[PDB]
Amino acid sequence: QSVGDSIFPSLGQRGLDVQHYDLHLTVPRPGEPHLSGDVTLTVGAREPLSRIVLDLLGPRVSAAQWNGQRVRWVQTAQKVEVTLPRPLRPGETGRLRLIYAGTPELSGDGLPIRPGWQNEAGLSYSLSEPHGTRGFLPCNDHPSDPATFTVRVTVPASASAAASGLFTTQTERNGLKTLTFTQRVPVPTYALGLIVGPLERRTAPDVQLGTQTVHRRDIYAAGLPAGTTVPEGETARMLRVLSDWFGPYPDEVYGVALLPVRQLALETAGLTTMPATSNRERVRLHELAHQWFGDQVTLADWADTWLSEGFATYAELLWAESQGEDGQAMAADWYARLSVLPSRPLRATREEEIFDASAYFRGALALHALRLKVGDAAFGQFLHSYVKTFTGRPVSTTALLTLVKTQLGAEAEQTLRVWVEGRTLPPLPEPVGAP
Ligand SMILES: N[C@@H](Cc1ccc(O)cc1)C(=O)O
Ligand code: NA
Ligand SMILES: [Zn+2]
Repeated sequence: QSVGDSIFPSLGQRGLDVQHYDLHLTVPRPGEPHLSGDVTLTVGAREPLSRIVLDLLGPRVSAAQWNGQRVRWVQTAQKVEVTLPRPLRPGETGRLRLIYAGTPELSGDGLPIRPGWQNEAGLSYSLSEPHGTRGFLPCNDHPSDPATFTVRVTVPASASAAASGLFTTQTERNGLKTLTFTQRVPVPTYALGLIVGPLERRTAPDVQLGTQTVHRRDIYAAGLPAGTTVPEGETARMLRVLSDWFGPYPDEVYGVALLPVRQLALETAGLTTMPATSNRERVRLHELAHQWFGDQVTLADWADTWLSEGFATYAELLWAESQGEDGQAMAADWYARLSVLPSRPLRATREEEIFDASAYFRGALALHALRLKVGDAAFGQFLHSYVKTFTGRPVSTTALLTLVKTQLGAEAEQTLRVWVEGRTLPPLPEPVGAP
């Protein structure tokens, strides 16, 4: 029935393939949680579905339509359940439209944050990893089912808005502004950035990555601390370093939305949600790395968060070396940090664990061990192939190990496996060197 996630066993619907969310969100008073929504989901299926079952937590649906037609629906617990006139079968699509309104609820965990629709200091914004997007959007709230997004945000004329995707039009009537954003590459629900309140959009010159053009804009909310910046030149340099390692940047634009709040940063798509207290070079790199690892390559199961966070963390070492710093010393710093902490196999079994130090640093050292085993050329080739292999296909730890085995051989697979499996922390991975 549900996606069957090992950590959050009730989220999502088995076999559902949401392909596009067309969301019109209306936020009457930014900074206060009440809101209203008009969303049309374009949905397909991997198995015959007699119902469409979406996650929703807080708001109440008041109307539903299927292909422009009246349809049976019920809202029960944390789900909206839509009974179809006939089964939705693979290869077909339909349009499910839902009208809803009310107060998004924050999930209260274990987790670093209470994810969902945040409200503070005149700002409302999504910070919804892992499973908070369902607070303000009826959705298949699981990273195994990424989708494209077109968002129209209606706000009072004194406010502005920013969502993931390129900004096109802003219209205004009766004291209300409506802004349209189009996210054209599919990302998990939690990677939908959406911020309303006092903010300004600021463009920077395009970045050229060979034949690929990446547009540049950052969001600056009002009231940022003195010195809250995106240093000139930095984002282009990080885009070059990381894309040279991972393959083409997956999106049409990149930037950060700087918020005067105190909170973790989140890799929302092409527009990282960046509270000022997290605004550091290494964090900016890390969140950009997640545009590949997490947003493009998405998780089959939340137990495997290390494939996002370990890879994003390892990107910080790749960045550090590109800036002339000693990568092995950084790996040693990761190890020293872990050597006084409990360790675990990389596949998490508890919600407490999915963003813990093992997911970030034990996962990063796993990739360090692999890299030192196969050499830098093979390792960079492997990362390119990894991103291509799990584009349009959610990744798992088993699938990674299979790819390493076939691409890099059984010895490379065993090197990664000792880091993946095993309750005790392995020794620090160190260069072979001459005999
Ligand atoms: N994904 C963030 C951490 C985070 C986790 C959950 C959140 O809701 C927000 C942020 C990172 O890259 O470290
Ligand atoms: Na999908
Ligand atoms: Zn991360």
